[PDB]
Amino acid sequence: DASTLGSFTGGQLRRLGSVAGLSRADVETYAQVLTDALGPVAQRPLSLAPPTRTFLSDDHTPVEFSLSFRPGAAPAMRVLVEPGCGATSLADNGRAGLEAVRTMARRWHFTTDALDELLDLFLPPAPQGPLALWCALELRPGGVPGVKVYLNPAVGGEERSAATVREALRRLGHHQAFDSLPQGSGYPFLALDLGNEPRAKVYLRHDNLTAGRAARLSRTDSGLVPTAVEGFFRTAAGPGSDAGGLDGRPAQSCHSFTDPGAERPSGFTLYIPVRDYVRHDGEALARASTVLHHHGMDASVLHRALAALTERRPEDGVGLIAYLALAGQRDQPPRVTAYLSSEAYTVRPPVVELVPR
Ligand SMILES: N[C@@H](Cc1c[nH]c2ccccc12)C(=O)O
Ligand SMILES: CC(C)=CCSP(=O)(O)OP(=O)(O)O
Repeated sequence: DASTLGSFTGGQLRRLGSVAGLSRADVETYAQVLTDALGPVAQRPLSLAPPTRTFLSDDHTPVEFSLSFRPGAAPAMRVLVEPGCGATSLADNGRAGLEAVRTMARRWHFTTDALDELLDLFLPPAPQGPLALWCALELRPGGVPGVKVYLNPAVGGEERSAATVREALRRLGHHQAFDSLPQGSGYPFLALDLGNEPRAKVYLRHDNLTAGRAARLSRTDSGLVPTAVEGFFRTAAGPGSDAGGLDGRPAQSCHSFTDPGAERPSGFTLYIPVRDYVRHDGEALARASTVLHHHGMDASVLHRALAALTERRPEDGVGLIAYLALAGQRDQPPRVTAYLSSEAYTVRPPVVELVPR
């Protein structure tokens, strides 16, 4: 009866899945997919120390959830997992991550050619942190997910990051796409969409980002306009804004290459780590709700999502809403995403009353 990482994150996937409008059938399928993806660490009691060598979340839970809101669309639920979590080495973590993805490929028969083209760059021997391989599953109605793989451009050291992204973009048929990207402080992730023509995603870190610099990271042909980017920045950041740049953990951007041979991105997303810029998740939830309303969408599902993940009041803690994102793509209205923490390792400490007190 003791909670495990599997039983705990499975329960969250089920409760958030129902909040998101998924059928009992699809919820069952996806809970089994998450248990399988976690591998042996699914059986780990939550009373044991976490895998402190997983970076995926602040409390080292190897699962994070997200709800993506598009105007007129059903909310889309995603889960991010590190399948190699609990491996004794980063090299073995990557090998277990790749084994998990190949098992998903055998199940749903999506193409892995694009991934195979990149493996020598991203899974070398003696890899460097902070990750080897993450997988995100879009929990699509019908039980066949969309699959995304996240890899580490800094695997050979930060100095080799730019060259690794440039070579990855070349091998995926986007030529010198690298030179299209704005200036960044680093290259935390390269991600591939895997399905039935790969969508390549380059992530940039932006230290001390300002509203003005944020507005200049994207172009017309990427789906967001400058005033929408600045408005999102100021709503999401609250205090950290208009003070010389965001002063907590950094903003990140994503640049999507979808057209074959295209050297320019079709998509742009800005991520703000709202957890570093609020008193508590009540404040994060109010700022998220403002952003959703501003882009013509209902917020009540996001309110229900927090109650599904945890018993605690939003106002009694921070970090449940980890990031907010504004996501652009050519010929689409903006998309708003809330990244939602599992907090499997963030518990109410035991009640032992001091008397006298
Ligand atoms: N927790 C890590 C990785 C991560 C998880 N979800 C994210 C969403 C956006 C950017 C990074 C992340 C970080 O803050 O860097
Ligand atoms: C950087 C990490 C780990 C997750 C954010 S990637 P994402 O959810 O924004 O990608 P999508 O464009 O929503 O498929």
